[PDB]
Amino acid sequence: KDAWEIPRESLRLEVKLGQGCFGEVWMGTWNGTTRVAIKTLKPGTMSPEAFLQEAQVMKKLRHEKLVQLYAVVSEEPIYIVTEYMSKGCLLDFLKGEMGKYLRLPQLVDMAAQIASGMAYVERMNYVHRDLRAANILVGENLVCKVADFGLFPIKWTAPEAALYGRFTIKSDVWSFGILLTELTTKGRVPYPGMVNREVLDQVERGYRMPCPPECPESLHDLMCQCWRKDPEERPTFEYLQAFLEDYFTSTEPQYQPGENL
Ligand SMILES: CC(C)(C)c1cc(NC(=O)Nc2ccccc2)n(-c2cccc(N)c2)n1
Ligand SMILES: CC(C)(C)c1cc(NC(=O)Nc2ccccc2)n(-c2cccc(N)c2)n1
Repeated sequence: KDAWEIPRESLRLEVKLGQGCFGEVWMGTWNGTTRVAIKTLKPGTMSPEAFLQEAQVMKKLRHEKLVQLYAVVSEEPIYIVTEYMSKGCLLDFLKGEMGKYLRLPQLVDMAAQIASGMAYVERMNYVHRDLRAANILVGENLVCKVADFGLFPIKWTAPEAALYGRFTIKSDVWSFGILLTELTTKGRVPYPGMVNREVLDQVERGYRMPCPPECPESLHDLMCQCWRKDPEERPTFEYLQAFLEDYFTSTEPQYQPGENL
């Protein structure tokens, strides 16, 4: 019964963006004037409280690289209202029409922003648990924001988290290393050709994805640093953030555009 509550008629659900078993997300209009994302609860498929656990967690987390909760409707039909991201999934953005044109300079910049959102998460002592391109939202002028659609994603999960449930900001960092992979193969599923079991067995015995085609060793190496066996050997988001922002001067300042990267 908060100050996030809004009269219902002040929402116009226009285009359907996704459907799950728990509800739907629509694009729409709030207060006649402003573009929004509207999460839905399909009644009966979970409690009112356990659906509004999302809004409570987003209420304590504000930053320009995290998707912002705007408003809620706290009685059936229930709604969670966020800012609108005109480009959708980073994943879909990488794979579709805008893929051909992305270059390492754009992809590293997208990466820096995720890093920046995740550095906020680091500082608030929170853990994402599902960092991967599917959970990053893209906006105009390539803005990227950390989000969560709510969905096991083993190809992206640090092994101590997949096996023992030791989920931390450092198992998040490993996922980041995986995300760096989707940014640089424009969206391709990591560990191509391998099923989950093949992955677990192999990363466990030290296998790590090679340098993607046309991507500098110095970024592949940043990947490898994220994928160190021991969780505490992995770098922070603050470090990852500063390494990515600075990349084209400090690390690869002799970078020349190629055919894909
Ligand atoms: C949680 C459910 C309702 C199942 C869902 C919602 C969406 N998609 C979105 O919410 N997209 C979106 C949300 C806000 C701004 C722009 C796009 N998807 C969806 C559809 C297609 C691809 C992806 N990655 C995600 N799935
Ligand atoms: C990255 C942080 C800011 C920590 C976050 C953001 C969200 N929620 C969303 O991304 N919600 C959302 C995403 C796309 C479209 C509509 C709503 N969550 C979140 C919190 C609790 C439950 C769920 N499912 C999702 N967490």
